Amino acid sequence: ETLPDVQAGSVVLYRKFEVGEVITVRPRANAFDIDLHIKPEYRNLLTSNSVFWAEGGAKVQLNGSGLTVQASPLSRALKGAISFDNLSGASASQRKGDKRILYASETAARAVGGQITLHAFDAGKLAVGMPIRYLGIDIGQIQTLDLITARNEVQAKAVLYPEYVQTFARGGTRFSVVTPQISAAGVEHLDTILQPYINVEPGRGNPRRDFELQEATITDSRYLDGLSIIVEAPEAGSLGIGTPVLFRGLEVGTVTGMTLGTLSDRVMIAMRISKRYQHLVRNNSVFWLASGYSLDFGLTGGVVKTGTFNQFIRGGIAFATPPGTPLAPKAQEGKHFLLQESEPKEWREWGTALPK
Amino acid sequence: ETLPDVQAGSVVLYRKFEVGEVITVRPRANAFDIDLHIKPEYRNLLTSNSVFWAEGGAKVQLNGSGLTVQASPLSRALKGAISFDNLSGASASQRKGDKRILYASETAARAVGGQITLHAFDAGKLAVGMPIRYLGIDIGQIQTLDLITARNEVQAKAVLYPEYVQTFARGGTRFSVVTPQISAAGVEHLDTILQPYINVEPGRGNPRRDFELQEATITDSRYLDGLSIIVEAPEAGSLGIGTPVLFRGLEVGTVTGMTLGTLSDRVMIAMRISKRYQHLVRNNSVFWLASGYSLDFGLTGGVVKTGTFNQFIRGGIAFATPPGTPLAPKAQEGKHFLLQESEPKEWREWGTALPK
Repeated sequence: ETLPDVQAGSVVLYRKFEVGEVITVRPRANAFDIDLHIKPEYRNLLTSNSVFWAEGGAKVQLNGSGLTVQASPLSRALKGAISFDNLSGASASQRKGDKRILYASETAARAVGGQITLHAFDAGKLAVGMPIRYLGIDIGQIQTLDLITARNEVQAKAVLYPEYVQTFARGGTRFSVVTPQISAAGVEHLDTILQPYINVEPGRGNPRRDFELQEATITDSRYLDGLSIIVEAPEAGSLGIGTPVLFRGLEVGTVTGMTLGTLSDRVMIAMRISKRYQHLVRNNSVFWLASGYSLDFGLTGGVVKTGTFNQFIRGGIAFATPPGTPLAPKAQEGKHFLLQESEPKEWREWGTALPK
Repeated sequence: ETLPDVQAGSVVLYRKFEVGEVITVRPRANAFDIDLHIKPEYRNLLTSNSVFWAEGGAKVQLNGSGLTVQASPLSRALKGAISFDNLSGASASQRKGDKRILYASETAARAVGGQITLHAFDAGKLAVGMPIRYLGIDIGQIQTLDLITARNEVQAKAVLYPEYVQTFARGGTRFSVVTPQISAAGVEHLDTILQPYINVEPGRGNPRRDFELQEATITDSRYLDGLSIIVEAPEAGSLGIGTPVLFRGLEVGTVTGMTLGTLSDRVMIAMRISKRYQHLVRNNSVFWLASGYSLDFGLTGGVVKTGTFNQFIRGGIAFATPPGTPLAPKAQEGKHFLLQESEPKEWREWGTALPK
């Protein structure tokens, strides 16, 4: 479409190496038509599964301390060169269209694989080429942004790399941008100042390939494997996605999502517990809201407790098991509990033996 | 008017490609008169709907890590080149004036379409070329700033791109700049340090094409579709534009705007509720102000509640429905409520069944 590369005479690069030549371009109102020369001993090195991308001029990277000027053929200093490479799923890009298309960047040429669609309410955080990362490892890429004024949403069409398209895009998959959070409590992400991405949490179900972009998503997958109990509450309060679930002050679980009931009288809370602490949850385990700072008072004297709480940052649900000489069976995968509106007075003196 | 491009001999660019030549300029006290050569096989590539823009010298971009020097004809290294392109609505720019005008930048040449006018009280945040963005997608552009000392206001004349001029500019449309907000509560926008823009919320009505620039505007359009009830209060308090409206602690609506009554005894609050939670609002639904931190005290002992509230950030109006064995009908599009001055004591024990 628009490349400042060359009129004629730049070099065809392959894995950043100079073999080939661009011999003819012609401008058009929409898109160039570009003719390349490669050597006859050399035509085996490209096949159907090959993508082409172009760059122009001296690209001085700023990465860390280095400022690397392009050790370039003087062709590229005057007229920007074109690179190419073979890859796995480049056949589907050639099945559409009459011939190959010369992409404007390296990462735009890598965008092959299964193509999903995100329905975001706001594209203020999105960009073309913004990576989709699972556990910090890049699995996908946004390749376009479209505004629809009829349905008030931005449809971002993304691709997933061919290894991950079967494992993801299964429905119940959460997509969310990660924004830098700089507060008085502390900085959470600071790379996302300069390079934002999309965190993704997989799901299990039918291959929908039609998604919406959420607000928050659990970062670590260490709580993905264990049971997913549902906890009923009269109100939400300070509960949110990512709020820790605690046993005796240690973090054993997190709140995955929050929604109302099927009849709107209670807010049910979806939380997951780790595999190591999966056995702590019993059929009789009272839950209560340990949120924020609770300080006491008396008529003859008062004492307070302040503990720089993560509960003050995100109000954590705590639990314990009442003592019984027969132990109740383990809680099932889907089990409904209700909160105690106050902390039980005697759970510090319970000491209920939960083995293994 | 003022371009450092060339005396004679730079190249005419088309989609960043070198076909053509600038053969004659003459200086004048106001504006240059520039004569261009293009090839006779090539004159089909430009028509009436064509805009011209010029740039001068090596433009090293700083975007991210890259510092791309212009892979340029050595003409441009000495004498800056001129580019052009065809587009949709360039006819109206040629209907005015005797001939085409050579713009000083690429984005200034793209400023075509319907021309609105903003009446801002302060141009400290505005600039020429500042984009107007709906849902983060660019729809418009400011092209000039004028100070009037008679009417104490700055008239900024903006353009809207021809796809969006019919959907916007309909009256009841909110324009607002978005400024970076860096506080102890957290950072809200940080791109707008370096690149500010104007958020826009559309409206429905007559094509006014005469606007004023507001202070705050709802960012997301996820609350644009549902009903818009009006809620009456004795005072404003901590209520503002963007304050969430909550059902059982989950956010179901936002306050759109605030104004006084037709006779000044009460402040009425315009709020919109989502489509999913539209059915929760009934004809008997008490509203109360859940703003900030309310802690209790007693003669024999006191207990406090602190919950890192967004209500402390923006004081959210909460609601619930009293129980009745017949359910009242749904609230209409325009319905007037009044706040309860205190929280009802028994809404936690209500549990009013609201189906679907």
